This record gives sequence, structure tokens and C-alpha cells, in this order.
Amino acid sequence: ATFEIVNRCSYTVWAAASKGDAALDAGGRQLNSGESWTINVEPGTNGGKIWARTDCYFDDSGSGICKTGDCGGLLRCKRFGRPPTTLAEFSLNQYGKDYIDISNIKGFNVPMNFSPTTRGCRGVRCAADIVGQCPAKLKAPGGGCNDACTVFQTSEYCCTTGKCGPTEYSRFFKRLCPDAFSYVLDKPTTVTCPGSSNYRVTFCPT
Repeated sequence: ATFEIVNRCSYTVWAAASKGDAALDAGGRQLNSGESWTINVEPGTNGGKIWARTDCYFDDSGSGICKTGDCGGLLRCKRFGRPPTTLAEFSLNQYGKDYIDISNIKGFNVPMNFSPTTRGCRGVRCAADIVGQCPAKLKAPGGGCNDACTVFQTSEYCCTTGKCGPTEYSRFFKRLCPDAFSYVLDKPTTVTCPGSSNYRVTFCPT
């Protein structure tokens, strides 16, 4: 499957793509404002994610740091990124269908649209100004809007037991972005697409 990753933000981002235990394609790349990077993701990939990273520095060997979404200091991510990270999430070719969503469970850094480029389903978007409107207690001094699990490490925010409800913090993310997951047990906003669809992830779509 192809994923065209497009940076419509006015600032550079470093895109990242991983399934947690391995890179997808090269795993990451710099995207200046307006640049597009097309990756290939193996069919059957389960639990893949794409995200933006901001305010990064890398040496010539591809080692460094980002202020949001850093994946072990690598340009080419092999693992998931450090919150806050708006997440484009997907599982491909799962019994004949693909499944896509956007999640704010690991916080929010950059607005994104995640849409098919092929027929048969709709896209999802979280493009509101979550960082600007972020509750004081969730603001990440490094940049972005943290989720409450990250900040407070409770059973209720992290849904550790599997019994949790919505919270005043999850409801903030849900208000700003109804079509993204706001906590682990949120009413799903997953879209079913045809198996082997292709996609575009756009940072700062609006």
C-alpha cells in the first residue's frame, strides 16, 4: 500500500512511520513545508502508525532529538514516538478490509487529515487548534498537548484495568476533534476501507 505523506504546515516536520517493533519503509524523513513523501507499507501490516515530529536535530548518522514524537533519537524510526503525538493509525488486510483512525490517546502535536486516495470509504480528520486551546495542566513544555495518561499516570486515564470512562481531559480532545479517539474506550471512530486501499496523510490540512 502507498501512503503519500504531505506537509501542508508552515513549519518543517519529520514524518515517522512504524508498527512498534519495526520501521515502515524508511521509518522517517524530513518534510519541509509543502513537501510530499510517498512510502510503501507491506500488506497485512497490523497496528501501524504515522505521525509528525517537530523541532528535530539530527547529525550525519541520523541520530538526534525531536521535541515531539521522538523515536529513540533516530531519524529513521523503528519504534513509536514520545507523546504528544497526533496519530494516524491503521491495520491493513485484516480479513479482507483495511481499518483506519486518528487518535489523540497519546496527545496532540500537529493537526492531520488521514484519507483514502482510492474508492470506497471516507477519511478522518483532527485539524482543530488543540495546542492553542490545550488545558493548562496538559500543555507540554517541550511543545504540544499531552494526554492525561502521560501527565498523571492513573488507572482511570490510562484505562489500565479496561474499565475507564470519559474524563474532563478526554472530553476536551473529543470536543475539539469528534472524529478522533480521545481515550482508550471511546466510542470507535474507525473507518472500514476496502482491503488494499491507498492513503494520504496530510499535516496541517486546513
